[PDB]
Amino acid sequence: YLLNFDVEGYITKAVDCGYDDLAQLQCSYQSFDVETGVYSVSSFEASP
Amino acid sequence: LRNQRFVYDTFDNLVGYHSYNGNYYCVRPCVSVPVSVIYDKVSNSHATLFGSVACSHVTTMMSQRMTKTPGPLQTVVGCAMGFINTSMVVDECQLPLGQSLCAIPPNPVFQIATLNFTSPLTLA
Amino acid sequence: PINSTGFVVAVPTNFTFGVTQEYIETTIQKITVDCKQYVCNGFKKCEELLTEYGQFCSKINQALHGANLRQDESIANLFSSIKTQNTQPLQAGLNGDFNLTMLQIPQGERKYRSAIEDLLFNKVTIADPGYMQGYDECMQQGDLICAQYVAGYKVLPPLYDPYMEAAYTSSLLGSIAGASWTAGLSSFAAIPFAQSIFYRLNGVGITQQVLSENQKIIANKFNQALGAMQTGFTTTNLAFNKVQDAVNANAMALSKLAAELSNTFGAISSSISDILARLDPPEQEAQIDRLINGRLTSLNAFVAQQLVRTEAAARSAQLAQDKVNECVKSQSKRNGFCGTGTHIVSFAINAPNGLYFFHVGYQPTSHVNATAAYGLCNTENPPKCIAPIGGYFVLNQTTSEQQWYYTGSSFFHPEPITEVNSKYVSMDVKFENLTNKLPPPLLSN
Amino acid sequence: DLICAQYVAGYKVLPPLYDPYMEAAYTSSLLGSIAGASWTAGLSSFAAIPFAQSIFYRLNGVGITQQVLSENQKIIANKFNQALGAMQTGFTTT
Amino acid sequence: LTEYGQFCSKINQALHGANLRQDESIANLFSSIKTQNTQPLQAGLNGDF
Amino acid sequence: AQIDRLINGRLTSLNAFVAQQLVRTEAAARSAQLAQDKVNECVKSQSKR
Amino acid sequence: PKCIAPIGGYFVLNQTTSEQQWYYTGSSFFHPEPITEVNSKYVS
Ligand SMILES: *[C@@H]1O[C@H](CO)[C@@H](O[C@@H]2O[C@H](CO)[C@@H](O[C@@H]3O[C@H](CO[C@H]4O[C@H](CO)[C@@H](O)[C@H](O[C@H]5O[C@H](CO)[C@@H](O)[C@H](O)[C@@H]5O[C@H]5O[C@H](CO)[C@@H](O)[C@H](O)[C@@H]5O)[C@@H]4O)[C@@H](O)[C@H](O[C@H]4O[C@H](CO)[C@@H](O)[C@H](O)[C@@H]4O[C@@H]4O[C@H](CO)[C@@H](O)[C@H](O)[C@H]4NC(C)=O)[C@@H]3O)[C@H](O)[C@H]2NC(C)=O)[C@H](O)[C@H]1NC(C)=O
Ligand SMILES: *[C@@H]1O[C@H](CO)[C@@H](O[C@@H]2O[C@H](CO)[C@@H](O)[C@H](O)[C@H]2NC(C)=O)[C@H](O)[C@H]1NC(C)=O
Ligand SMILES: *[C@@H]1O[C@H](CO)[C@@H](O[C@@H]2O[C@H](CO)[C@@H](O)[C@H](O)[C@H]2NC(C)=O)[C@H](O)[C@H]1NC(C)=O
Ligand SMILES: *[C@@H]1O[C@H](CO)[C@@H](O[C@@H]2O[C@H](CO)[C@@H](O)[C@H](O)[C@H]2NC(C)=O)[C@H](O)[C@H]1NC(C)=O
Ligand SMILES: *[C@@H]1O[C@H](CO)[C@@H](O[C@@H]2O[C@H](CO)[C@@H](O)[C@H](O)[C@H]2NC(C)=O)[C@H](O)[C@H]1NC(C)=O
Ligand SMILES: *[C@@H]1O[C@H](CO)[C@@H](O[C@@H]2O[C@H](CO)[C@@H](O)[C@H](O)[C@H]2NC(C)=O)[C@H](O)[C@H]1NC(C)=O
Ligand SMILES: *[C@@H]1O[C@H](CO)[C@@H](O[C@@H]2O[C@H](CO)[C@@H](O)[C@H](O)[C@H]2NC(C)=O)[C@H](O)[C@H]1NC(C)=O
Ligand SMILES: *[C@@H]1O[C@H](CO)[C@@H](O)[C@H](O)[C@H]1NC(C)=O
Repeated sequence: YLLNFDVEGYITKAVDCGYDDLAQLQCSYQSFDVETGVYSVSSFEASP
Repeated sequence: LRNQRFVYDTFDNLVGYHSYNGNYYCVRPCVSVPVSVIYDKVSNSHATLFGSVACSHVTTMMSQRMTKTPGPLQTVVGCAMGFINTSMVVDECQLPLGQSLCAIPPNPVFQIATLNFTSPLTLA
Repeated sequence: PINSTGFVVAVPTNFTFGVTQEYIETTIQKITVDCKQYVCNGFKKCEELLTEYGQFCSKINQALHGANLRQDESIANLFSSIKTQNTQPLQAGLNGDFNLTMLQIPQGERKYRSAIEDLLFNKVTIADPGYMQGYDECMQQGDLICAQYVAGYKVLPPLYDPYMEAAYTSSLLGSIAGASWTAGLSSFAAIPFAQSIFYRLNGVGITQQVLSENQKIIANKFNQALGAMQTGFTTTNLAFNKVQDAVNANAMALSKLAAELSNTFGAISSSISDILARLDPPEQEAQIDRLINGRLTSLNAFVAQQLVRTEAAARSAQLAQDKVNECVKSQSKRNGFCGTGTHIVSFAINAPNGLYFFHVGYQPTSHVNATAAYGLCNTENPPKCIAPIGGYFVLNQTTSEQQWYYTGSSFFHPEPITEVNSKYVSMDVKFENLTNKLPPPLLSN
Repeated sequence: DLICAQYVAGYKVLPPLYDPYMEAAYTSSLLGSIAGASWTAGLSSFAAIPFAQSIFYRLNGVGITQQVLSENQKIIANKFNQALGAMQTGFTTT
Repeated sequence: LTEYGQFCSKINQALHGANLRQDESIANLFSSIKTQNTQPLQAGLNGDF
Repeated sequence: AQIDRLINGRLTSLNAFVAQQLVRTEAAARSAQLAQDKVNECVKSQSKR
Repeated sequence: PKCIAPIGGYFVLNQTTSEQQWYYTGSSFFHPEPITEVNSKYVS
């Protein structure tokens, strides 16, 4: 999960990293605010 | 050689196998498809491009969380999701996709357009 | 030098057109790496250990993304002049007596390469990256290109497709012909190619009479020089060697990336599946940690190398822009910058990873030793003195009162001295003092 | 030390492509290409104008008129010789 | 070391390529000797220079 | 195991040396081009720049 | 024959579209002016 803490220490919002591709981009940058662009993200998982 | 049963490459990785059913199988390590994300901050929307993948394989692999309204679209750089083909034409853009393609964000689905530059003055 | 008055000068009596070839790189191949797939090859146990190194993989990915972004900006800057360059349409084949067929796109789907570009690309072995559907093609198993999907790196397509590159090189071919005598850069004259060439020749010292007498000969020599570029791409030539070197640097980067996955780094194996099969905790995790640390250090080295190469390519692209502006879109007066000999005209074509130039130069083949004068004066009470304009005052010999003539500095052809080819100057003791056979500018009557 | 360490550590310094006599040939080629004409357009002809005359043509082209040059020949040569002679003593830390 | 055989060869080949490229670059610089017209100078004084 | 430590360390160090030499060689080739330009502009002619 | 060529400009007709009245203009801004020895030179 990506967690945002306020000044008092509470968790105010979060991102589930494995929900979709945008959530993965946000978790990679450790940020809720990403710049406009074209990014490469984690490939589709291949398991036996 | 079939009687040696295993075929290897120069790094001593297995690349082939002779089965007792009589067939020969090429062997490859498990592969993963590339994924790219097109994001527009102003509208807070996104789309995806599977580079080098035909739309059929990605259609199947999804059945194997959200990725798994327009259908997938084939471009010269791979299969695109969340995009409408626009016969549109531009001379500048923010989100290039390679091979003279770029993505037009929605003014608050994405549009695919081409890049074409024109000479200012032609004099015979 | 001669001990007498005046000086000796070697002036050409015959000439050929020489071609100097030069290759200038403008890009490298763009690579992105999925750090987690490269390091852990899709094994859950390795990935659990890697989470304690989570910051470093993201930094690797972001560095590569920045470098590719900077190259895209640099290549966009080079191509942007298409939108601001006035052009004049050429004729198919012969322009006057000049044959430009090899440099033009032949006139189903339209072609995007000239004949000479086709000949150059056919002599270079380049692997197909498969931008459209290469994943399925590699699925049809039967190397470095197919290793993308195993090792976890991806070759990204370039910003512009080949039809845009053909548009650029056609914009260059349409900006050659034009005026020569004008100061600024604001006007655009639609002077045909042959007339432009003859203006360029007149400006390097070949007089109008010589040009009118040798029109067809000059065109034939030019056509002969153009026709021989076809058969030149070989091991001997430095520019073609540079083309192959650029291709090889691109291939070597990928091969070194893939080979590092076979390094054991002192573990019992380079394969995680073998390590999981043969050992148990806690010895198992120490062995995997060796591979994790080794592969991360190796990726750091790869990223540093790619940054360096990208910066160098951007500098080289700036040099290519300078060469286009100085040698292709105008005639150069700089010694040695636009080929060898006296520069006449240059053409630019596409090549793998950059631009390929043909610099056409005026090259003398035989000379005559001519006897020359620094200047000429009469013997009036206040003397009147003249000096040549763009040429020499010479005697009409190929070996007292003497009959002085004028010649252009690039081809020996004595002509009468007139106010067209001479100017008035201050007196100098080196000048010849003339009593008889004064040229008209020196006549007191 | 670093030279003799080649054979211990297992690296080798390779000789350069050309010997010093070829380098001297190059720098003598440069010294023989200075003198020449100034008023001509192209690059196809070669005039055998002595060095001193070439220098005086170069001075006239940057705005020193012929009368001044004729009145100051020896002074100009002496100033030039003084400037050349001081390169000898300059190689230093500064 | 034989289990690291590929890496030593790559090191040697990289160095060989770099030295080859420098040899080509230095040859290109010196080549103008063959195309440069020259005039002989005088020993010592040329005029008063 | 002790010898393997030396093997791995020395191979990584040689990789670094090779990268540095590549960089220096490329820079020297660029500098040689600049020298050729200076010869052509300042030695073989008079400069107006 | 005696022949002339422009200096830093063009010999043009005074139109924005036999015996013709030729003028001179500077190459960076269209403004026809009379042809004189200030803006022309003798050539072969
Ligand atoms: C505004 O800008 C846009 C963007 O620039 C312009 O749109 C482009 O317009 C061109 C011209 O119409 C389009 O070109 C066609 O594209 C077809 C599809 O190509 C894809 O699929 C191919 C497989 O089906 C695939 O091979 C191809 O990729 C290869 O080639 C491209 C370059 O074309 C490379 O970049 C790729 O890397 C890749 O290269 C590898 O393969 C090459 C071929 O072997 C090698 O040379 C290379 O080294 C690599 O190994 C791509 O993914 C394509 O089928 C069309 O091909 C025909 O035309 C070309 C050019 O003349 C010929 O070379 C071909 O042989 C083929 O010829 C004949 O075509 C006619 C008509 O189709 C057909 O009847 C006949 O049977 C064919 N016969 C023969 C002899 O083969 C062609 O390349 C391009 O796709 C558009 N791009 C878009 C839409 O994004 C737009 O026009 C501009 N608008 C204006 C007004 O100017
Ligand atoms: C967008 O749509 C146009 C049609 O409106 C597609 O263009 C056609 O593509 C085929 C296959 O290459 C050609 O045979 C036709 O001649 C094209 N028509 C026109 C009008 O150009 C175009 O390829 C689409 N772009 C995509 C799918 O990205
Ligand atoms: C300029 O050089 C060319 C090439 O050497 C000369 O052309 C040749 O002249 C001889 C006769 O002297 C013919 O037999 C050849 O067939 C010519 N070769 C061609 C035309 O390619 C040409 O005569 C020279 N011009 C001079 C000396 O004024
Ligand atoms: C201009 O030069 C080109 C070659 O550079 C000539 O074209 C070739 O002509 C031969 C003989 O007809 C053909 O076999 C080749 O296939 C042609 N090559 C092409 C078309 O690329 C062309 O004929 C010359 N033009 C003239 C009028 O001299
Ligand atoms: C310069 O000298 C040459 C001879 O060295 C003259 O050439 C001859 O001119 C006559 C008259 O036109 C011709 O009939 C001859 O055939 C020419 N001979 C050659 C070898 O070309 C030339 O006319 C002289 N130029 C002058 C006086 O301006
Ligand atoms: C042309 O004639 C003038 C004299 O009218 C010569 O001038 C003399 O040149 C010598 C050097 O050669 C000087 O020492 C004298 O002072 C000069 N006299 C004057 C009055 O200036 C000149 O040298 C002659 N040029 C030649 C023969 O090339
Ligand atoms: C060139 O032609 C223009 C017309 O196209 C002339 O302009 C006119 O000149 C007269 C006399 O000065 C003015 O009264 C008009 O107002 C001008 N018209 C315009 C539209 O400016 C111009 O004088 C001509 N130049 C010449 C003959 O040198
Ligand atoms: C000049 O001629 C070109 C065609 O060569 C035409 O496109 C352009 O509109 C013309 N300009 C004017 C001012 O009429």
